[PDB]
Amino acid sequence: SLFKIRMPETVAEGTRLALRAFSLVVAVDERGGIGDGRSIPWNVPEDMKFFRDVTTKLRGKNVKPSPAKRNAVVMGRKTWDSIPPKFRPLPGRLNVVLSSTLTTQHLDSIVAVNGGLEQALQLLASPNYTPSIETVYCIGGGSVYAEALRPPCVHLLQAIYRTTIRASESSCSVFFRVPESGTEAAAGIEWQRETISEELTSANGNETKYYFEKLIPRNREEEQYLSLVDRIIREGNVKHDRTGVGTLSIFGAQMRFSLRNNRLPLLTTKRVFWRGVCEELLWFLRGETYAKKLSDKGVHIWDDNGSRAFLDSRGLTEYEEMDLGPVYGFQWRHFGAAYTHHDANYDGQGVDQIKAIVETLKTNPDDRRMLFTAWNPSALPRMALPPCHLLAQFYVSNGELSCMLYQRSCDMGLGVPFNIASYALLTILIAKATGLRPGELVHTLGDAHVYSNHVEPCNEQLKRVPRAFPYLVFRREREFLEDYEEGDMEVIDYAPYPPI
Amino acid sequence: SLFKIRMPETVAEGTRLALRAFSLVVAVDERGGIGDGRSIPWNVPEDMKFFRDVTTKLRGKNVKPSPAKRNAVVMGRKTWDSIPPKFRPLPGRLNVVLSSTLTTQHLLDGADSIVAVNGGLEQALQLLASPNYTPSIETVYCIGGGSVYAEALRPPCVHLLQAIYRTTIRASESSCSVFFRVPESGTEAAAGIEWQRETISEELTSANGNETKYYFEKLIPRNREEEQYLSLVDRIIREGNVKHDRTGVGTLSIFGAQMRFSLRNNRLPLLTTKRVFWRGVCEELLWFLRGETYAKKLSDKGVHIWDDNGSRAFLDSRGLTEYEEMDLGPVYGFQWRHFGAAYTHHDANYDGQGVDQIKAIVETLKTNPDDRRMLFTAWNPSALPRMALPPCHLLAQFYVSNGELSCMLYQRSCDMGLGVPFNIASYALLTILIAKATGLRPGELVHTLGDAHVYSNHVEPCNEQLKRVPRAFPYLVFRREREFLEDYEEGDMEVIDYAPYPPI
Ligand SMILES: NC(=O)c1ccc[n+]([C@@H]2O[C@H](COP(=O)([O-])OP(=O)(O)OC[C@H]3O[C@@H](n4cnc5c(N)ncnc54)[C@H](OP(=O)(O)O)[C@@H]3O)[C@@H](O)[C@H]2O)c1
Ligand SMILES: NC(=O)c1ccc[n+]([C@@H]2O[C@H](COP(=O)([O-])OP(=O)(O)OC[C@H]3O[C@@H](n4cnc5c(N)ncnc54)[C@H](OP(=O)(O)O)[C@@H]3O)[C@@H](O)[C@H]2O)c1
Ligand SMILES: CCOC(=O)CCCOc1cc(NCc2ccc3nc(N)nc(N)c3c2)ccc1OC
Ligand SMILES: CCOC(=O)CCCOc1cc(NCc2ccc3nc(N)nc(N)c3c2)ccc1OC
Repeated sequence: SLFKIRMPETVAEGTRLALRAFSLVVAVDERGGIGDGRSIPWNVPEDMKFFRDVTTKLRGKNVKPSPAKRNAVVMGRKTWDSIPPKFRPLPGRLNVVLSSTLTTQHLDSIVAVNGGLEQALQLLASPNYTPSIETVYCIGGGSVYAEALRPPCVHLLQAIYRTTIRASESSCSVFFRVPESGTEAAAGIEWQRETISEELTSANGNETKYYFEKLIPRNREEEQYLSLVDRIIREGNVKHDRTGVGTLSIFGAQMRFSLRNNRLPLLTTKRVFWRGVCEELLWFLRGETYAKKLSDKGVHIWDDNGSRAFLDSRGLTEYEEMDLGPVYGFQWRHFGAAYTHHDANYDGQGVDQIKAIVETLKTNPDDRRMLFTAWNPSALPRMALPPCHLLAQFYVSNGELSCMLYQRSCDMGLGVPFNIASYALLTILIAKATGLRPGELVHTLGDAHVYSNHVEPCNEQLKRVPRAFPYLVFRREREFLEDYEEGDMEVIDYAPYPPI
Repeated sequence: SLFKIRMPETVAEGTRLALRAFSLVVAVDERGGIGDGRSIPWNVPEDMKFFRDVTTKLRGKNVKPSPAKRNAVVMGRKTWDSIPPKFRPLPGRLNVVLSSTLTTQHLLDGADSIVAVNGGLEQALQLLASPNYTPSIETVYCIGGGSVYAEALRPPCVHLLQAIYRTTIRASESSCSVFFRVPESGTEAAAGIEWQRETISEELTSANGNETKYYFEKLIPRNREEEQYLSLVDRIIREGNVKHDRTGVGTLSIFGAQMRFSLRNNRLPLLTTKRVFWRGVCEELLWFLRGETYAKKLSDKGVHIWDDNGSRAFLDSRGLTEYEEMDLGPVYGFQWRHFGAAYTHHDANYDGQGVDQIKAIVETLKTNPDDRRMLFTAWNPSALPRMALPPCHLLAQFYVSNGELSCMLYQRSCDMGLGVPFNIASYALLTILIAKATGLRPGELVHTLGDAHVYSNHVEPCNEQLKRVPRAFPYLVFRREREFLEDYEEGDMEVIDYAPYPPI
C-alpha cells in the first residue's frame, strides 16, 4: 500500500544466522582432566546417573520425553565412539553427532552434522527442531567444549553442569577449565556458582569423592532491574495513584539492554507476556486505535480503558467501545491530525514520525533529531489515557541502531518489563527497516514505583538469580514494515521462573 | 494579566536563605592545636599576612573593600579579646563578634563595621543571610576560636562550609589546650562531607628568628555532582564515537546518560570548573517562561546567544524568509505557553492560543502533587519546520515528594562544553521558580542526555579542565518577589558565593 514503509531488499551487514542457546554438561578430575582421548578413565556411576537425568528431563513436572518434546545432546564423534554400541543412541534424547567423515545413514533419534557446535546450534534453531527440542546439551568432548567456551558459542551458554571427581589420573590428556570471573580467558562473561552439592562418596568400590556444581553466566542487565526494584523498596517515598493505592516511588532512573544479534531482554525472574507485547507493538506501528483488534487475538490489556464506562468517564461519549482515540501509534504515524473515529481514513494526515526516522537513518545516521513522540498536549484530552512511554530517540554507531525510551510513569512489576520488551522489538524492526544491526536499548524512567501491596512478592522475586535472555528469530520477512505479524517471529530459549 | 500565572502568598517562604554560606580560616600546629585558651602560642608573620589577605581581598582584580562590597569575619568573644585594642576592628572587613553579654554598642567602647550577635555561628550566619548583608557581603570567614570552629564543623553550619584555609605551623606546643581537626572521608564526624585538598604550598620557613617551618592548605568539600559531569566528558573523550554534525564539524559522542543535582536550601548547580554565563541563563529562562520568540529582547540586554541563529542569513538558510530578523518562530517558550497555536510573526497576539502547559502544571502541583502527567514539551513535529532551530532541551517532567519539587529534563543533543552547564543552570532556575509558584520547596534536578558530545577541537581544553577539582556550588537568593511569574526580572535574584576557576 501507498503509505506504508518499504523494507530493504537485503539484510544488514554482519547479521548472524539463528543459534540455539545450550547448556554444557561435563565431568572433570581436580586438574581439569576429562579423558585420555578415547575414553573416561574413572568409574563413577553416580555421575552417569546425574548426566543421564539432567540431559533427559524436561522443565515440566514428570513429563515423559517424546519426539514431540525432548532434549538434544550434542557430541563430538570420538565421544560417540566411546559410548559402547549397545547403549547408543542415548535414549529419550536427540543424539547430535559432529563429524566430517560420518553421515546420518552410517548407523529419527540420530543426526550427523558436518561442522562444529556452531553448526549444530544453527541446525537446532531450524523451525523443524525448535518446537520439539526444549533444551540443548553440549555433552562433549574436548574439542566441542573448547568451541563451547569460545565466541560465538560461549555467549549462548546458559549454564555449566560440572561434576568434579576427586581423583588423580595421569592418563588424562584432554582438559577443561571454566575461566574465572574477571580473567582474560573469561571473555567478559562472569561465571557464578549457583549451586554446589555436598561432597559425596561413590559406591564404585574405590570410595571416590565427588560433587556437583551448577555455574551460570551473570545477567548484569537483569540485576540492574532488580537493584532498582530493591532500591525503590528500601528508599522510595510513599505515594498514591489515581485510585488511591499506595506505591513506593523514586524519581529518575536509567537502564540499558543489549539487543545485539537479536538478543531479547525478556526478564527471566518473572515471565513477560511476549505475545501481548508483540501484538500491541505491531498495532502501535500500524497506527491503530481500535483496541478490539487486540481483544480478538486474546490480548486484553486495553479492555479496561476501552470500555463504555471508562470512555464516558473520560468524556469520550462519541467513541465506539474500544475506540481509544488518537493514542500512541496514531501520534507516531499521524502526529497532529484531527481525530474523528478509528475506522476513518488518515492516510497522509499529520506527521509520520516513523517514516521520517526510517529515511533519515538511511541517509544521515549522525542526525540528532531522530525522535518520535506521542505526547501531544492538543490531543491528550481526546485520548483514553495519556501516553506512558511517550518519547523515543534513535542513535547510530558502528552500524548499530540504538534507541532511548522516555517513560513518565513506571510500574516496576508489570509495565516496565513489558515496555522494555516493546522497545526492544521496535528497535529490532527499525534496524531491519534501515539496513542496520540492532544495538542498545536505553530506558529512562520518570516516576518509577512498586505497589505497596506487591512488596512481599517483589522481595521474593529479588532472591531469584537471573537467567540468560532469549533471542528473537524471524521465520519470514515482509515487503512492508506494517505487514509484520506475531507469527513471523519466534522467541527461542526463553526460560523464565514459574509464578511467585 | 489574565493569562499570567499568579504567585501565591507563600512566594518567598520556601526560598528564603536560612543560613549564609561561609569559609573557614585557621592556623594549627601538627597536633591540631590552635591556642592555649587565651592566645596563639607561636609567632609567624607570614600566617598573619595570609590571614589578613584571604579575609580582606575580594574576588575581582584590585577591588577595594567598601560598605557596599566587603567580606565579613566571624569570631568568638575570646578571640576578639585576644586582638590588641589598637588593631580592632580588623580593617576592611565586617567584624562579627559572638557574645551572650557584649552588645554592639558596648564593643565600640573598647563606619559600621562591628556587629555583636547574641548566639553562636548559626545565629551569625542567620543574620548574614538577611538582605542587609546578602549580597553586600561577598565572603563570610569563620576565624573565631575553638568553640566557633566546633560549631562550624557540625550541622547545620557544616553543610554551608565552602572552603577551609588551614595553616600548619611545624611545632608541638604542650601549651595548646584548644584543638581543630578536619574530619576524614566516611567518618561520623564528617557528616557525609568528603574534604579534599585543592592546593598545598611548598614547605616554607618563617622569618621569625626561630626558623619555624609552616605551610598552607586549601581544602574543599567534594562536589560529587559536578564530578558526574566531568566523568562524563572524560568518558566521551576516552571512548565516544566520532561523529559530524550538520555543518560537518567533528564530534566525540556517547548516547544515553543521566545526572542529578540537588536544589535544596538555595543550592544552585552552576559549574565551578568553568564559569557559566548566569546572566544569560537567567534572561533566557525568563524569556522562555514568557512564551517569547523575539531574540532581540535578549540582544537589547547584552545577551547575544541567539544572534547567530536569528540573523537574516540564518533564517533564510532554514527557509524562514518571511520572518523579521531575530524572529525565531514558534520556539521553546512559545510551545510551553502556546502549544499547537498557529504562528505568524513574533509581535502578534497569542493570548489564550494553544495549550498553556506551564499554567496547567502549576495548577496540578497545588491540587494533586501525586499526578504523573505533569510534563511540558517543545517537541511539536508539526511546528519544527517553522522554528529557527528545533529544541534540544525538549521535555520536562515534574515530581513532588515531602513538599519538595523535582524536575527531570530530557535533552536530545548535548554539547558538553557549553550547552550542558548552561541548561543545568536553566532548569535549576525553572524548578526554583515553579516551586515558588506552587508553595513547594526546591528538590532535585535530574538531567537526561541523548547524544552527549564534545567537539573534536575542544578536546585539549576539556582535558585541562578535567584535572580541576570541582569547588562547592553557589546559592540563589531573591532580593524581591513579584505578583506574577512572568514579571520576574534578572535583577530580582542574586547568585551568591560563586567562586569558579579562572579560564583556560
Ligand atoms: N569427562 C567428560 O565429561 C567427557 C565427556 C565427553 C567426552 N569425554 C572424553 O573426551 C575425549 C575425546 O574428545 P576429543 O575432543 O578428542 O574428541 P571429541 O570432541 O569427542 O570428538 C572430536 C571429533 O568430533 C568431530 N568434530 C569436532 N569439531 C568439528 C568441527 N568443527 N567440524 C567437523 N567435525 C568436528 C570430528 O570428527 P571427525 O574426525 O569424524 O570429522 C572430531 O574428530 C575422550 O576421552 C572422551 O571419553 C569426556
Ligand atoms: N590558631 C587559630 O587559627 C586561632 C584563631 C582564633 C582563635 N584561636 C584561639 O582560640 C582560643 C580561644 O577560643 P575558645 O573557643 O575558648 O574561645 P572563642 O571561640 O574565641 O570564643 C568563645 C566565646 O564566644 C561566644 N559564643 C560562642 N558560642 C556561643 C553561643 N552558642 N552562644 C552565645 N555565645 C557564644 C561566647 O562569648 P561569651 O562568654 O561573651 O557569651 C564564648 O565564651 C584562644 O587561645 C585563641 O587564641 C586560635
Ligand atoms: C563413569 C565413567 O565411565 C564411563 O564413561 C561409562 C562407560 C561408557 O558408557 C557411556 C559413556 C558416555 N560417555 C560420555 C559422557 C559420560 C559421562 C558424562 N558425565 C558428565 N557429567 N558429563 C558428560 N558430558 C558426560 C559424558 C555416555 C554414556 C554411556 O553409557 C550410558
Ligand atoms: C602568628 C601569631 O601572632 C599573633 O598572635 C599576633 C598578635 C595578635 O594580634 C592579632 C591576633 C589575631 N588573632 C586571631 C587570628 C590570628 C591568626 C589567624 N591565622 C589564621 N590562619 N586563621 C585565623 N583564624 C587566625 C585568627 C588576629 C589579628 C591580630 O592582629 C592583626
